[PDB]
Amino acid sequence: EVQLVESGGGLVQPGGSLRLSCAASGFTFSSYAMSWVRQAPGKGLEWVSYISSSSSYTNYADSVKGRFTISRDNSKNTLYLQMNSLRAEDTASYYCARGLAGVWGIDVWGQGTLVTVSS
Amino acid sequence: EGVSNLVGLPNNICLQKTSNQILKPKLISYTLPVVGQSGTCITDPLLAMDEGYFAYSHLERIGSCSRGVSKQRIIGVGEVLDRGDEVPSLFMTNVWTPPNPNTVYHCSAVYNNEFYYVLCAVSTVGDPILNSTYWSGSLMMTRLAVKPKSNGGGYNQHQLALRSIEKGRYDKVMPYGPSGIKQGDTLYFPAVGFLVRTEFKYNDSNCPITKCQYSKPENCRLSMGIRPNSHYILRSGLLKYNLSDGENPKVVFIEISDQRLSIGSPSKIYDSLGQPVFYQASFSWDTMIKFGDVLTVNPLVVNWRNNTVISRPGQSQCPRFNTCPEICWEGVYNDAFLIDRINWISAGVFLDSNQTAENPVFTVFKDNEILYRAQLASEDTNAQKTITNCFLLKNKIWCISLVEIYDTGDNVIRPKLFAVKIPEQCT
Ligand SMILES: *[C@@H]1O[C@H](CO)[C@@H](O[C@@H]2O[C@H](CO)[C@@H](O[C@@H]3O[C@H](CO[C@H]4O[C@H](CO)[C@@H](O)[C@H](O)[C@@H]4O)[C@@H](O)[C@H](O[C@H]4O[C@H](CO)[C@@H](O)[C@H](O)[C@@H]4O)[C@@H]3O)[C@H](O)[C@H]2NC(C)=O)[C@H](O)[C@H]1NC(C)=O
Repeated sequence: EVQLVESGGGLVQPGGSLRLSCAASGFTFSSYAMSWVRQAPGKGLEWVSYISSSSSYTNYADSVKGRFTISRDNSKNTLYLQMNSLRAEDTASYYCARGLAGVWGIDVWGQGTLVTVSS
Repeated sequence: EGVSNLVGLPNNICLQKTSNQILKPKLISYTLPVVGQSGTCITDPLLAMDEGYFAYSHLERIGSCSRGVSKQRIIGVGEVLDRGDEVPSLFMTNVWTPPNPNTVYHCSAVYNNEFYYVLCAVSTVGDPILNSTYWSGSLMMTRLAVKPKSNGGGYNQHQLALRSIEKGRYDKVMPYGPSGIKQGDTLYFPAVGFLVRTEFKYNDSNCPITKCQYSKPENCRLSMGIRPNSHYILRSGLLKYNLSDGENPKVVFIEISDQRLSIGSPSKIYDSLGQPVFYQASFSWDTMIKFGDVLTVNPLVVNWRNNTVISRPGQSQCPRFNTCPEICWEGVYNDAFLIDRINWISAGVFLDSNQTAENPVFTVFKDNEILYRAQLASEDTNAQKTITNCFLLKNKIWCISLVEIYDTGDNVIRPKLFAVKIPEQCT
């Protein structure tokens, strides 16, 4: 049907980098949004990056402007969320899903990936 | 190709009453599996679809739902595309949040050329319809669009500041409606005016007192207000916005005709097969569905289709299938999109229970009959507000509905999306 896998790990020291990756099976990856969403333990969904089709518009979640940078690839289905200079307020789980944000979920979310910032 | 509105001659659909489970609604709102408590109750939904562009608005309140502090006011716009399986889905393209979430109430939406104008109300005293004798009266208008062209200026957030509202004989106007219509250079938002109760003209003769021996003849007069002893009555109608005239556009109000007049409630006017159809939510004694064809625009004449097979549930004081006047401002929003006008058929998500709102069902019904029903939830699932908008896929007809079902997986009333395919052939 539709498979969206979120790889990557956590348990990092405040201040550094992280190279997240995503997977896509089923729907066409070059024609859909496929944005990122963040879920903190105890909090709700927090949008962190939205990517459109072939680069025309990119919204970088002004709350965190220069810390994140999302990138898309139509040749190989993979959505990168390379993080730069992370902080302790980013300890949460990332999900690469169709649709920008809110409560709308196009397909099944999936397992996800855990990112921890401590020590 | 793509998602278009109802304009022309679509594929002929079944025109016979059948009950062999011909409808199969799917869900397009798979929510994240939240664990533990939620404390994120979602109230005040909004779903406006036009020309393949959809809008959404919801308020997240911490703790309870009636009395809870606001956290985030999300106003989103997006395109309507396919889900890879010939099923339409809502791809939201832009999301914005006002600075103060506890001041934005009762938004609207319309799409004229490339802007999804969201018309909300600014309130610093509470809720507009709840607090009417202390509300300022200022309105908020945001120009949301698709593909904001990041390498540009203010074409992602521009909030138009209304100069002044010119009311004919009203005091305060407020946009109360999910979706309106466009006519090139004139926007029409479904709204309601807070008219003075001591200056309203309604003779006590047009009241439907045919066979209402238990009812009282003086019930029609004291019914267009939120309370019997209220200073402001709700008069539904439209807000005309002329964005093509003057340096900065103005807003005027046009009231609904006196023909079958009721209290102001969340209304929606939508184009179909040509002309626009107007629906007013049954938040009054008239439990029957109130929708009809719009003849004129300036005086707002709307012929209401007398349908006596679909009603609205109440709170054990004004149940379904009730026609006589009764003082009860209790109801839920349950619209009905007109599919075909050669034979009057409308599809809407209603509640088949003459009790507390339960068991949402997608019903496609003709003038006086129930053609098709689809059960998308158990008889114990509770609902609060149902919005339904139909449109044209590649060649078929598909109806998207936002329903406030009780998500058993999260133990909270959560707005979920559903896509219903209109049966092409009965066989
Ligand atoms: C169920 O829903 C349908 C459609 O939605 C309703 O059908 C319409 O009902 C309205 C009711 O007002 C009708 O409007 C009236 O039609 C009368 C028909 O008169 C005929 O005969 C005269 C003879 O001279 C002709 O001139 C005329 O053209 C017709 O052929 C009109 O006479 C009425 O006008 C008079 O009354 C109005 C009342 O306000 C006055 O203002 C006028 O000045 C005039 O004195 C009026 O126009 C309408 O025609 C119906 N349409 C159809 C297609 O039938 C049903 O009524 C509704 N069911 C119920 C129970 O309400």
